[PDB]
Amino acid sequence: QSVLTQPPSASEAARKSVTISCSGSSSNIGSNSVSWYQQLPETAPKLLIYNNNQRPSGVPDRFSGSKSGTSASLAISGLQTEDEADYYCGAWDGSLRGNVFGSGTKL
Amino acid sequence: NLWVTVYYGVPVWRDADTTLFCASDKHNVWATHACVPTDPNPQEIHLDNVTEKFNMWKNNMVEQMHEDIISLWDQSLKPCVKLTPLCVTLHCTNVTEGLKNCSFNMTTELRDKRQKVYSLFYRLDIVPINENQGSEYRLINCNTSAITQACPKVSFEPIPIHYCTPAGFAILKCKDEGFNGTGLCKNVSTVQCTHGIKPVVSTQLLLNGSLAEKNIIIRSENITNNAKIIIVQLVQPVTIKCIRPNNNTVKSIRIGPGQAFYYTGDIIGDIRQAHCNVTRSRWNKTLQEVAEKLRTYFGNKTIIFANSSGGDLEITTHSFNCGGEFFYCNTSGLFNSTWYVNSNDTITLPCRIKQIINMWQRAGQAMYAPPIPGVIKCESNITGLLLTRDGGKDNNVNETFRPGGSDMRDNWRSELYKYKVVEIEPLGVAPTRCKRRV
Amino acid sequence: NLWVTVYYGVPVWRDADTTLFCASDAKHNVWATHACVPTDPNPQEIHLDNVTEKFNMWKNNMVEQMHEDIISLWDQSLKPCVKLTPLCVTLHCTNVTSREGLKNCSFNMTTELRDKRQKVYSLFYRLDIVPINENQGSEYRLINCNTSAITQACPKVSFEPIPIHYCTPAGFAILKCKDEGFNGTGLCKNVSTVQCTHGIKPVVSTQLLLNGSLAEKNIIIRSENITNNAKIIIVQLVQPVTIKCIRPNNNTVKSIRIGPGQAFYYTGDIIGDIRQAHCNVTRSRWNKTLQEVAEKLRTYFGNKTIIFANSSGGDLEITTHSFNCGGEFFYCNTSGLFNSTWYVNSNDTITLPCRIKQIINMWQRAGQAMYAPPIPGVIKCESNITGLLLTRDGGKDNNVNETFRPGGSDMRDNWRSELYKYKVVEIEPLGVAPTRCKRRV
Amino acid sequence: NLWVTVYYGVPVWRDADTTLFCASDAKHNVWATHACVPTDPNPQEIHLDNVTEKFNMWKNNMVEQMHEDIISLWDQSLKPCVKLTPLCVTLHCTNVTREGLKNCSFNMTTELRDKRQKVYSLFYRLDIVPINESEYRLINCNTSAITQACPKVSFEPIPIHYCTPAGFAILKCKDEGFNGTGLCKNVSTVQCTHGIKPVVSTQLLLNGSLAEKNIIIRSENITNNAKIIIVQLVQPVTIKCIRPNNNTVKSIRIGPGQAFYYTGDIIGDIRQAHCNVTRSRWNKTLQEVAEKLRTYFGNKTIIFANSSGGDLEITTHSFNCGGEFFYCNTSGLFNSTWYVNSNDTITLPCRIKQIINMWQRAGQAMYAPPIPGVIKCESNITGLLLTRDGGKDNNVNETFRPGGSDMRDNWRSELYKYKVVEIEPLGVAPTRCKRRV
Amino acid sequence: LGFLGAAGSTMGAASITLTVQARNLLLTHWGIKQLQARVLAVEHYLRDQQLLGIWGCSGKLICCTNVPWNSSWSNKSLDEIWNNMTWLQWDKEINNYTQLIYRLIEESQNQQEKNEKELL
Amino acid sequence: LGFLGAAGSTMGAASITLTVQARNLLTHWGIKQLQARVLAVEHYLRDQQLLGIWGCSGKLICCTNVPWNSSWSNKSLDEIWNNMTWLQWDKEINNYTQLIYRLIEESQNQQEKNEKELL
Amino acid sequence: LGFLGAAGSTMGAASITLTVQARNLLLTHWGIKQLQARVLAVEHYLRDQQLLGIWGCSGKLICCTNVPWNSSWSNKSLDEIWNNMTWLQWDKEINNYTQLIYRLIEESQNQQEKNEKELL
Amino acid sequence: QVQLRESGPGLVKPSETLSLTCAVSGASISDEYYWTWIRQPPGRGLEWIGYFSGRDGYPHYNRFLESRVTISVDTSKKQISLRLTSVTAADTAVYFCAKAPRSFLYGDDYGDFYTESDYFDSWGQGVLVTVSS
Ligand SMILES: *[C@@H]1O[C@H](CO)[C@@H](O[C@@H]2O[C@H](CO)[C@@H](O[C@@H]3O[C@H](CO[C@H]4O[C@H](CO[C@H]5O[C@H](CO)[C@@H](O)[C@H](O)[C@@H]5O)[C@@H](O)[C@H](O)[C@@H]4O)[C@@H](O)[C@H](O[C@H]4O[C@H](CO)[C@@H](O)[C@H](O)[C@@H]4O)[C@@H]3O)[C@H](O)[C@H]2NC(C)=O)[C@H](O)[C@H]1NC(C)=O
Ligand SMILES: *[C@@H]1O[C@H](CO)[C@@H](O[C@@H]2O[C@H](CO)[C@@H](O[C@@H]3O[C@H](CO)[C@@H](O)[C@H](O)[C@@H]3O)[C@H](O)[C@H]2NC(C)=O)[C@H](O)[C@H]1NC(C)=O
Ligand SMILES: *[C@@H]1O[C@H](CO)[C@@H](O)[C@H](O)[C@H]1NC(C)=O
Repeated sequence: QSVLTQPPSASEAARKSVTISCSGSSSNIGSNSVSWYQQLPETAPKLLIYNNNQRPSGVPDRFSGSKSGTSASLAISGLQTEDEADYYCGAWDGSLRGNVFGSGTKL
Repeated sequence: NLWVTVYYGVPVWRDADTTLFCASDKHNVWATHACVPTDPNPQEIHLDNVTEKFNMWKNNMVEQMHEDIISLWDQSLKPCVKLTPLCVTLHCTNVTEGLKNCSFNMTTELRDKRQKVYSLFYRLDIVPINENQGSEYRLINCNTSAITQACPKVSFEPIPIHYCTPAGFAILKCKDEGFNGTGLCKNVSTVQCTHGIKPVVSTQLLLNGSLAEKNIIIRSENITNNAKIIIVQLVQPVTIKCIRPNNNTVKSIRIGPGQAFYYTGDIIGDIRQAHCNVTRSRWNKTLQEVAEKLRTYFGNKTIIFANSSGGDLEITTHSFNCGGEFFYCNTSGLFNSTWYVNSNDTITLPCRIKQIINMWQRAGQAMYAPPIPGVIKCESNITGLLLTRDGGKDNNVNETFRPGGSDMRDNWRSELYKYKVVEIEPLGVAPTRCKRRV
Repeated sequence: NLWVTVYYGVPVWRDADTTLFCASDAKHNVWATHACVPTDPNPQEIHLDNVTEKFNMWKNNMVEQMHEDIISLWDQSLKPCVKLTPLCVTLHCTNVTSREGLKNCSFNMTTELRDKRQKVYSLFYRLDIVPINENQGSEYRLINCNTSAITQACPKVSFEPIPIHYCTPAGFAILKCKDEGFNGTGLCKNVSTVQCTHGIKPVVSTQLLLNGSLAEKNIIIRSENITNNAKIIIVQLVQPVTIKCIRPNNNTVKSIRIGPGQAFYYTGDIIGDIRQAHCNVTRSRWNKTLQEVAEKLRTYFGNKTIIFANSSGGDLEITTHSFNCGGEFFYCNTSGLFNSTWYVNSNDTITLPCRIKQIINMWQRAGQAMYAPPIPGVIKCESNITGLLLTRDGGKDNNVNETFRPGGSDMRDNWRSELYKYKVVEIEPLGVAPTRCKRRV
Repeated sequence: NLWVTVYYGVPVWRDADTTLFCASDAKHNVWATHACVPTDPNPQEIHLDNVTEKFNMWKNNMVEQMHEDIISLWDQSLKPCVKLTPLCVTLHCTNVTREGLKNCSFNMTTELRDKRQKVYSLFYRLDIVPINESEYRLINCNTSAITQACPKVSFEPIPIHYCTPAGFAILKCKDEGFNGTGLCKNVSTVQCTHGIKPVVSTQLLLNGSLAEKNIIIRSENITNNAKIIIVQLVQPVTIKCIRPNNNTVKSIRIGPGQAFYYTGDIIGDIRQAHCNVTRSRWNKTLQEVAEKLRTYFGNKTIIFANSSGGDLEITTHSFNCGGEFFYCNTSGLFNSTWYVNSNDTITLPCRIKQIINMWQRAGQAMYAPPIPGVIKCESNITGLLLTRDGGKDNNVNETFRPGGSDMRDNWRSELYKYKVVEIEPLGVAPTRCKRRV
Repeated sequence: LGFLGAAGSTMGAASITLTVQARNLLLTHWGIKQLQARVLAVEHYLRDQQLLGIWGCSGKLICCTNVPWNSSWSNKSLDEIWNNMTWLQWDKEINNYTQLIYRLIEESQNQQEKNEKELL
Repeated sequence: LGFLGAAGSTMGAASITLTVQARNLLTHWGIKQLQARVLAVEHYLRDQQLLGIWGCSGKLICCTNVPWNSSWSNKSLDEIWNNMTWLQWDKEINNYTQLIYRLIEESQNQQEKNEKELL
Repeated sequence: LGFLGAAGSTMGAASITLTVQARNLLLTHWGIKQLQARVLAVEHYLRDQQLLGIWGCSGKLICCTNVPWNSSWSNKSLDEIWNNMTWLQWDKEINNYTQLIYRLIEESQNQQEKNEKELL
Repeated sequence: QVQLRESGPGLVKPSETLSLTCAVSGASISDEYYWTWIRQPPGRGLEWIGYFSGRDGYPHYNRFLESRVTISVDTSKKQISLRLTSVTAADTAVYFCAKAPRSFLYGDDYGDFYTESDYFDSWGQGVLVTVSS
């Protein structure tokens, strides 16, 4: 089950700088990486930001990440129509001995 | 008119302290294979008209034997797999009490790859990293010393060891029946060196030692002092049988290149608490004679026994090494009786197994006893007790005797009571009517 | 009437064994010859006319004591050297690209900073790498990694076996047999006493004796029981047989720092063509040498067909000829030197295929392993073959022939060929005999 | 005619080195004085005359034995301490909130092997080097493993007596103005030398033995251009030192119970450490040194320069004050010149160093833990280690520079009045004695 | 009697067995231990032998010296000491001031052989 | 001749060079040599102490006052000192060597006792 | 007076105070250093002590010999050698052939003398 | 570049074991990676199942599913297998075989330490798994 927490949906128009938030506890968010992911409809997800704010190859500068204590959030700006997808946050949970993801914020 | 003459090879001596080498009649922690093979015929010479004075408390050979035993223990552990890598976060759950099913990942031979394992560690050897929180236990003594495993082959069998002094010295042996520890021994005999002494390590109860000659004897440097240990020796041994019912299947893994680590993988059958047995009739009678003799040194006050002082397990419990494993038995069932001047059946002593130990009470070193496969049984003889009277108050009719001492030297002092090393002085001078010719 | 009289400083002795200390000719040596006491410039040799003493080399304690001493030296030398514990990592190796005994292993090793790793491409001999997964490949774990930790041999020290004189303490003497043709056991007639043994080069060799002492004027065969098939047979040659060894691989050594200030040496690349190492020995000399050995072997046990086979089979360390020259460890296949038959009647070199091994266990010990660093440049090694270690596998009754297999699987046998002339004796300066004298009062 | 005779016990001796063992005054010291045998409560200062034996400090082997022995004790007292292997980790540093201090941060293993704690400590710039051009690396990490000096043992030099085994005696030269190589009178004999302090210093002798009534200059070859010239002062020139930084020590548990110490914070402003010396005494001392030096050689024109150059170890002073080590720039003490004709305190700037190899050994490194609070250490300057730099012929002047780069010279200035000899009492002589029969 | 089997015997009886008391004077942890113990035995044995050499009693069980017995050390007659007291308690009687008799014996013998050489 | 050179000569003549044989009786390598060095002293003192108690201190040839026992050897004096050497002579007395010492021990002590009371 | 306090004294004064000289003749790193030093003293003491035993001078400090004094060893008279000469320079000029002079006393005198005395 | 592709039965009955596999291409199966299995029920959150270290060669599973799933890998044909015993209707989800890098954190004399399964670089195409009669 998803131990992390994030808003179920943050849908709205484009051309702004919406910021999806993700929170947890010292067991998972406040102990290691806060990698995020994107999941397009009826297909497997893809990686957007790994570690804390490091970006992978192929992803433009539009996507960014941040960490603050036991909280987190995904920062984006200049959105477009293809951004309509489900975003998930992830981190390794020390207590559960297994990585867990968030509830999934639909954009 | 009398001149003076000087003698050589005179039969006299003086109390001295000298290095003592060992001797035994490769596969033991004592490393007796390097000792000089003891001569099969014990060279004992009786001394007539000699009433030499003895004092075991100020005897220095007991301290030397304690130091040497520490060296052999460390020398034997020196060439062994260092469990330093076991200082990892341990996730443990209750077994499917005194045992926990700990799980973690450990370095294999190839540093690049790790290996997940499931080991059963006793609660005494596991402490919680998170106060109160569950899981996240860590190995005890990880915050104070480096854990070292005992090479599985070298056995802890306390085989006899003879302490012999180099040439020019001698060890006087007291043969008086029922020696009281200190005084003038009227039956002395000179021996090249001490007899086979078993270095068995134990506290609160002396096992496999020497028995008295005809009656129970009590020894103490100052029996009236509470801070001074009271060593008691029995004339009749009280057999004690112990057993850890767990089948204890052993498993092995290779941590680092070449080094191997043994642990308890699974337990076949029902898990039962380790315990020790002693005949109630025999032990009950032993306390009667002990209290009977104890009334001779003190007044006619009633003698009662309590269940130790309380505190750390290493000092407040009877700890004995048998069958390659270390036990920690609760001796409260033995010292729970009162005695006066007027005056199926086995007393069970609960025991707890422990792998991580600090036998010599040193915080700089840690010993990890590997689990022995299969059930282990131990049968030994109780030959002495370590008592300490709690007379800190101005008692008038009571005399509380609490088992204790806490000093490891007391174990060997109970056996080396009849020995004293003295340096030979083969030069003497006396008057004589003689004249050295030109 | 007679009386007993005691004599001090009497010239008598008794068989005994005692602690022996070396003495070397006047730091950076494996045997610590520099720390050894300097040898006596005057070889004080005293002959013993009319003296007849029996020597039993197979029952002495010198070789047994020297064996333990040499092991402690080898180890005391490896003790302060870099420990390659971090080298036990999965190695991705591929065929060397520039015959198939070298592999190009790539591995991630630790660096001075404990939080950084360095990828290093090294060339390791196949004999020192074992497949992690037999089915697949490109995953080769360093050999001896599942038995003991590896300890790099210091490169500044040398493994050359310079002579060392084993000397007894004061009050002890070492007899020296000089009877020409004296076999293993017997009553030596030409006995002599010396302060201590001559320069004994502690050469480490198996299946053959290199740079050892030669015979006086004839082949000598020594053994405690010639008829016993399980016992070792040592043969001493009168004419040395020169053997030349070479490693055509012009390896280029490279150095990397692992951990805090600990360097690691390995083979970077091979300049030029890659060719297997081998050893050359004149066929005429060896063929003629065995003719004398076969002629002499036919003397002890009677005239029968002498045959030589190619080892008894087993691991490399015991079925191949070992070397210690040029800072390298060769493992030559001597099948060509023992592939002949000799009846009663009866350019030009024999090539010995050789394989080099870096991770080795010279003393057949599983609790310790050593890594020999590579030596830059084409190493050459020339030595004299003076002795042979033979074993007869005639378990079944020999009717007309029996095969002699070289080997022994024991290291004490090679040094026995250099200490057969000696025996430690404890001089007893006290003696008693009857005399016609009575002391005054 | 005469017959030969043999005498046992003869009072003679022969020059021959022998193994020497210590003897301390009657566990928790680097020199292991308590483990050493106790010294004689009353050393025998036996008087002797008409012996006129020659001495040579530049040829005796006892000074060399002490050098190897002192190094052994350092390793003997250093190996039981905690080995700081995990400290060799990448360091992230920034300027302290002052150019000689760097506020470094790094990961360090805690009591668990799988847990690392982010610590903040201040490391002097001398013990830090860039790994690339912010990440910094601890110095000497690429040469040898670092070892921590246990605070339980102090580096304060205490006197230690060096005694010979029975049968060997140490002669004691007592001639006035004993320069060295030559013949010495009033040579007394004792079972062993007096209490000598194994002080660690460079280019300046501290707490050493002072001369009786005049400055003394010695060297194996005073006329050579590459041989150390030791100088012994007649009176001591007291030197003061201080570390104005008020360091606060913080401890953290590492590995299997091992402890570690480091500098946590600084109370107040940060000021460079320095050492003071009275200009009146130092000028007078060097003024008199030139007078004594004028008798040996040179065109009566003495010149003093600020060292000859090289690394910090040989070009600067050395101390072991209360556990801390200093390195002072002696440019202020050798910036004078003179001829035949001829507040108030000279200050020496210094730099504190933790990672050190005082014995010039590249195979081992010692990390001195920081001592909390300000510390001072007053010492007495008793000698100078100078060497001429006369690369050109002596025409009108010559330059004298401090240094030497050899640690043995520190002990040669103290063991100058001692020589070990072997007593060979078995001697022969012609006589008219006859052996009766 | 055996080794040291006459410590409590009378003076005269103990003086007959001096030879037996004088003849009995002669992994890596035990090796160094034993080595240090053997060296002590040799050093201890030589500690007494050197005294015999300087006292003019080289290799002699019974030896006489040119030193008169001072009554201050003891005032007991030659009868009770050699027939009643034993060597064990006799040492206690001279437990103190024992070095002075040794010092008097070595100095007395020091000037003995010198006079012999002059006479010779 | 040299050290141990007269071992093969006849016993009687071999007894003329005892001085040369008695003259030569006196970190891994350091400990090994140290253990061997002290062993030499033990061997020397083991045999030297006996002469110190046998009244033969500093005497190469020392006659005793103990009569020879025919049980130890019935050979004649003429053949023993001119036929064989010490190498084989010791092999015939080794059985009684120690006993021979004990007889000399008490014999010498008695001499000291009788000489003491006599003087 | 003290140990080795007659080194620079005259020959006669040194020949009367040899007894004192003969009397005084005999963490983990300290163990081997002390042991190796202690044993050296035993070796040194026994080095010259065994020589006296072979020479028949055990315990006899001013021992005599039975070897004539070769004129080539010293072209000097006994009067001046003992009036004000000291032992140091005297030994410094006799270090040459010290083994050869010892042989005559060691073999030609003691070994031969005891052999002749055996003819009793 | 690494390619993952699942394969297995899309329809499985309840109460039996669900067995499916996922091929690997572009990188050796025994490489320094974490072959992790992920599942996402229809329109629900994403949850983790277990992983099998390619280099360490040992499996790990979620504590809530530790008693039902067993992951195995065949090095011969480079394919990881997922065996979920006692499947139920609550397990219907799109299983994804993703890879996570076993990045090096810091070394030690006794062995190196690495990151756990996090920041999956690649994901499989996804296999739909339904469970009903
Ligand atoms: C395979 O093995 C590896 C190890 O080889 C396993 O990886 C380890 O797993 C554990 C458990 O998940 C991780 O522990 C966590 O570390 C976090 C970081 O630590 C912070 O605090 C430290 C404090 O240290 C001091 O205090 C602690 C106790 O609080 C002592 O144990 C320690 O000795 C010190 O005295 C700092 O040192 C550090 O810098 C950080 O600031 C912790 O935050 C975390 O604890 C929090 O969360 C826990 C989970 O909820 C909770 O229980 C705690 O109370 C606390 O709130 C926890 O300790 C290791 O970091 C990790 N090591 C590495 C290198 O990865 C791996 O899981 C295992 N895999 C499998 C499949 O089993
Ligand atoms: C048997 O003895 C021979 C002759 O001593 C040994 O040959 C010598 O081998 C060593 C190396 O082990 C060679 O030393 C090296 O040589 C070169 C050229 O000088 C150089 O690289 C080094 O400085 C070093 O000295 C030496 O040259 C060589 N001598 C000869 C004459 O060939 C041989 O190694 C011995 N064999 C065994 C098995 O011990
Ligand atoms: C050897 O024996 C012969 C014959 O008896 C004899 O002449 C010769 O001297 C002996 N040799 C020695 C060294 O004594």
